[PDB]
Amino acid sequence: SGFRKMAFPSGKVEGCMVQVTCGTTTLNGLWLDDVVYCPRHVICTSEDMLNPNYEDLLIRKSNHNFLVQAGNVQLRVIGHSMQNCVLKLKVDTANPKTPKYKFVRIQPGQTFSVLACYNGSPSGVYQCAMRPNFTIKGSFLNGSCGSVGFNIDYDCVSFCYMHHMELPTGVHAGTDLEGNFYGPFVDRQTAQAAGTDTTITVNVLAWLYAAVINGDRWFLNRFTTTLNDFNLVAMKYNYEPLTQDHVDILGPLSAQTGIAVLDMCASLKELLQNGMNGRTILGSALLEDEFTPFDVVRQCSGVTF
Amino acid sequence: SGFRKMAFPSGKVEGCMVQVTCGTTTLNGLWLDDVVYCPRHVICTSEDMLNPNYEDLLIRKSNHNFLVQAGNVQLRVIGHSMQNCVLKLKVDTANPKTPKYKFVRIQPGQTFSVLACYNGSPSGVYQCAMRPNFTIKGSFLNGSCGSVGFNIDYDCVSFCYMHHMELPTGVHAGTDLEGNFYGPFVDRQTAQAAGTDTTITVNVLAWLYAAVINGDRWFLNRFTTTLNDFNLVAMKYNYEPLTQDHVDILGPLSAQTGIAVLDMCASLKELLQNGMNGRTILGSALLEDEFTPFDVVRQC
Ligand SMILES: O=C1[C@H](c2ccc(Cl)cc2)CCCN1c1cncc2ccccc12
Ligand SMILES: O=C1[C@H](c2ccc(Cl)cc2)CCCN1c1cncc2ccccc12
Ligand SMILES: [Cl-]
Ligand SMILES: [Cl-]
Repeated sequence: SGFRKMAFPSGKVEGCMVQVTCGTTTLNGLWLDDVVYCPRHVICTSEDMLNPNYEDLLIRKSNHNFLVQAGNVQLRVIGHSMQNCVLKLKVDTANPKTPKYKFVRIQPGQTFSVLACYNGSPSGVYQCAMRPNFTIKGSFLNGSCGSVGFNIDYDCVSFCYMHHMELPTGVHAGTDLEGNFYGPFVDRQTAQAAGTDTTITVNVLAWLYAAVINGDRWFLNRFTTTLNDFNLVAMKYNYEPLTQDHVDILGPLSAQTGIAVLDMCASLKELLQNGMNGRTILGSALLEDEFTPFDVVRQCSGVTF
Repeated sequence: SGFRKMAFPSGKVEGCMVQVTCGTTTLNGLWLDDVVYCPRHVICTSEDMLNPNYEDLLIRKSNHNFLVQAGNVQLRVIGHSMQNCVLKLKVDTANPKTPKYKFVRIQPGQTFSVLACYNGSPSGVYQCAMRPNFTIKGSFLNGSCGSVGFNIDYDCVSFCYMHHMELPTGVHAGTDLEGNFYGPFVDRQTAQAAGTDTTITVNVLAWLYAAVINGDRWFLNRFTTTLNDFNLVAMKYNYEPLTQDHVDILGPLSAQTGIAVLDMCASLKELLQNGMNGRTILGSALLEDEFTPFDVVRQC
């Protein structure tokens, strides 16, 4: 019993974090085999950030302009290249702690663990979700750039996020490990803002199933609805549309609890229109949307890595 | 910016988790140097739990009755002893991944990271607090016994909890790493029930200071309170009494934000009275009590 915001064990990722220094800027790098990946903005001064020509700024840097430190050991940079918004620093030593890994680009609604790092040292791990507006509601301070997001799929670390910036509202923006930004964000000091966000409907439904698995049923009702009627309600309350794929993905949770997906949609519909009436669900007075259906199944079944 | 329930990186602890088997029962063990620590109830059957005599049950066991598996490698048990409610299995191999560590017994209100494990393999990490009723609201299933709670301030892992059981209300009870249970709990199947739980006042105050640091002041007011009037009101909402120690511990946060502890107490009193009025504080519609003053300073 119990239901917590649970992150993946971070050990396999901790053994990859390094400190990258370029001029006066120090941020984090991900050392996988003989390559250290980090945000390309590490080469920029504050003035450069206003209108950077990254190819031009990078051609001016040599290998010895990049100081990479792994623990109390300096790594020798022997090559440098850019892939989208990520800098790849070829180092003379392969990381002996390199885990089985892949670079995966996630979709909005998908959750992941963030290993927040400062000066190449892991400080904490937390679970978050890629918002529908492509930002993450992370917890990051100055020096956190280069911190990564990941999932573990069996024995393989799937790196899905690298931290690049904080937006004016305090939310965060970054790239996948191929350097492609999530969202319409750019690595330049210019006016940028998070778009209006919506609630991840399939995740709220998954969390309601987790509450039922954990013994909370007050929100259940005799009613059912259709996908079309429910999607009308979802649109009204800034909830993401629920697709037939979401319904299929919720099938296992529906079978385990005996509550049809559209039966749970009718509970959600009632919660949106009436509130909780002074009640809580899994210790929350708000509908939680940062647990996917797979996270609920994994936590309520005890999947190990 | 941002404020998340943040756990310590678990790598240093993952390299210590092992699987311990005794007869039909399999749970987790913590392998530190040449000793594997695990709940002594691993030596029991379900029928032994009503009134077990652990000394009598343990004297019947030999080293080869304990199977310890670290990864895909079997460790040889060469000694066994009991310390309070923890079994210490001396193994023939020291854990090469043993981190710099200490055993610390924590007080209610303290927080720690839990590395939930099954069959000696880590499944997830989450942040917990030792409740005033000495239970933890964990996320644990059958097979999670032996999973540990810890803090990692400055490269040293401070192990503070080892999971032993789930109580009838779904909350959890365990011991420190010396085998002393937190709370009036025993590793025996008996009516023990969690006592009525209360809110960790000093932690709610710390979290309100985190919200002020992060730019939220809507809940502040022009009032102050005496410490005693605060406690009289606070107890009426099942909040823990705030002591002078708690006031002293909140000093750094009070200095950083410029809000005196008793002025923050006045705001808490008003929040308890009025609710949030459709507003949130650091993404929460409830007053959060699982961040200590130290956690707020560490994160903000
Ligand atoms: O956002 C930035 C800066 C920046 C500015 C513009 C562009 Cl396009 C990219 C990056 C670089 C320094 C780190 N930083 C931060 C990143 N995360 C959390 C931060 C919390 C407080 C203060 C700064 C933070
Ligand atoms: O509480 C127990 C059992 C037990 C019984 C008596 C005594 Cl004295 C100690 C331990 C042993 C099996 C594991 N178990 C559990 C521990 N954590 C979460 C559990 C979630 C669901 C089901 C069982 C759980
Ligand atoms: Cl900069
Ligand atoms: Cl048992």
